[PDB]
Amino acid sequence: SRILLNPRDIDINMVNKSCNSWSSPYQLSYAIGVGDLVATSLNTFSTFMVHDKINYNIDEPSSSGKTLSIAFVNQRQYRAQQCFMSIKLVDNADGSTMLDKRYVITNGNQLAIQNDLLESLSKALNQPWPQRMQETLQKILPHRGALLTNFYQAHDYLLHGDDKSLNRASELLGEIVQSSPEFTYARAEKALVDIVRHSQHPLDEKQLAALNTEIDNIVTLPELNNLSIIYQIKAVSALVKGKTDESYQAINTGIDLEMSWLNYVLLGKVYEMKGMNREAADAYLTAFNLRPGANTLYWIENGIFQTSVPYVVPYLDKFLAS
Amino acid sequence: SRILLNPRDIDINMVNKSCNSWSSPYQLSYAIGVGDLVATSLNTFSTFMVHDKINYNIDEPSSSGKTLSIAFVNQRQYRAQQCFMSIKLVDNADGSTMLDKRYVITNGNQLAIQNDLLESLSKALNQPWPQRMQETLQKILPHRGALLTNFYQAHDYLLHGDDKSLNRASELLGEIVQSSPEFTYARAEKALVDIVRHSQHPLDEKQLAALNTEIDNIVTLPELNNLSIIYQIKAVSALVKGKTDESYQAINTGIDLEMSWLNYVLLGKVYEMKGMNREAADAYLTAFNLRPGANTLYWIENGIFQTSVPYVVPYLDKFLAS
Repeated sequence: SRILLNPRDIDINMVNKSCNSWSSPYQLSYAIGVGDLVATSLNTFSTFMVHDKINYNIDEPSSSGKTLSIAFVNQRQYRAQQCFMSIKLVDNADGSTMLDKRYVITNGNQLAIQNDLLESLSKALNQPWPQRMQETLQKILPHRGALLTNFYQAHDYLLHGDDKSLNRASELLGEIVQSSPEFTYARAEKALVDIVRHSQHPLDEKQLAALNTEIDNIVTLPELNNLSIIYQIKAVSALVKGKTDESYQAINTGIDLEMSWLNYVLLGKVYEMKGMNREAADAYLTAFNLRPGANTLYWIENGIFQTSVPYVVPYLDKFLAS
Repeated sequence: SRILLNPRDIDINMVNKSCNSWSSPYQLSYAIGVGDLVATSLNTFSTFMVHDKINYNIDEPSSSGKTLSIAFVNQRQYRAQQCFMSIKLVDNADGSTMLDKRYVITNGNQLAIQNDLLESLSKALNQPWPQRMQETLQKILPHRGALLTNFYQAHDYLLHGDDKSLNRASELLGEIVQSSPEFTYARAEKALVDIVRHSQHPLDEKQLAALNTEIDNIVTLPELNNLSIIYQIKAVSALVKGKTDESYQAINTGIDLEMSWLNYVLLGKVYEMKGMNREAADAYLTAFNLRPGANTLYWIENGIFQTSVPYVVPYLDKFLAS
């Protein structure tokens, strides 16, 4: 009956989301973005397997050898005092604390704090960060500090995936693009969001041609070479056009560049389009493993086209019911 | 209470080791070597996590989404007819068979069969093999077919790890080296075995100087560049000399090149030498995850120097008792 702990399997949890009994946007979408970045970085660039459980409200038995916990903590020195962020890495094999950070976030220092956490995690996990990871991080985060809060907000809206959330993400990204023309990645993320929005509410012919021209210009930009986002755009554009082989090629390259819940959802959608439901279900279960919860389920059920969890993904249907 | 299956966690099992109710060397050490190669290849070169349970006699609950089963099957067309090897990959999420092979092994075709299995696994798992993996496989296996059976036998003796087994491995490798001077890897594996044998039964001054000269010549050979074995030799040689920093540097490079149970045992031994028992226990638990059973436990408890599982690795002590 014994379940063996795996020291290279890590869960990320969030505790006390309601610092002031209420939420609470700002520190929270930042923390959600940090959690996603840590999970994606380790999944892509190390032999750790990370389950981002930030969006997962259930506690179940798991073989995770380590747990990274993000908690908001109030010093209670006066009413309505801002919480600080506590981040702890615990080894579940013996209960020891490997990393214990207290972070005060200041609407400006988000990248510096994140960098400190990444440096400390590298030391605690005996895990140097490879060159491609360091280069990628330089390209996928805004360096104008004033824009960070809204960038993290757009990210959280993307995770939610519904039409209203994507509409707001596109708006936020459009503002960032205007404010920071050099931050090419934001232009690419906005095109990805916009193609998905087109699948939700189809553009007229003129607007579609404009979006397609924008995609064409983006995917050839040399500074976005070697980023998963270009391949996500190529994959979603091909899915929309029903070009199955082109989408399959794109998303597998995207996955090499970024092991993320979203890339596995997109691979699932390609497999469904190919008439391969078992392979689709396997990709969707992978996505759910990487980031379990309502956000990933929303994308599985609704992203690009509708997918029946009972029919296409019966293991997950049964799991969710159990 | 639900445990979520992870589609990127794979166990490898062996069924019907006693083809003729008795063992049974030949097909068995080949199958053990194939299992180890598959696990190490996927662990090193993909985002799959593989648990090689070939040496593990217990069935426990696990989150493994897929199981690769090696089984010996007798056609029973006449008494004492040789078994063939059945290899099946099963998806535990739905019970579907992903790969189903029937292999007749002929004292010659071991590499060809293994290549077929690796090609088929690449297709079944949507997992292309990277260039470094293809190059490595060309260097770590003998290409003189007549030597394969004994090479796999030496490998199994290495896994066992006790003094008599290593003595026999060294002998077998010495014969291979004489028969195949070009197969430089065998010379490196023999030096690794021989340094470990020296930790078991120390060589006199003259013989130690000869071994150290041999190590010096081996580690500079350009064709063994980019192979974990050179770093394993460097790490074990430094451990024997009590050079902790040199050993730590070597084994971490070795791990980058090969995610294997043996490299994590060696990292554990370095951490113990550094006075870092918690980090050692974590490395040892990693090794046990990669290849659970008596062989890995033997190396944890006895490799290079003696290690108390109750004191140094209490989680594993308790697990084994539970």
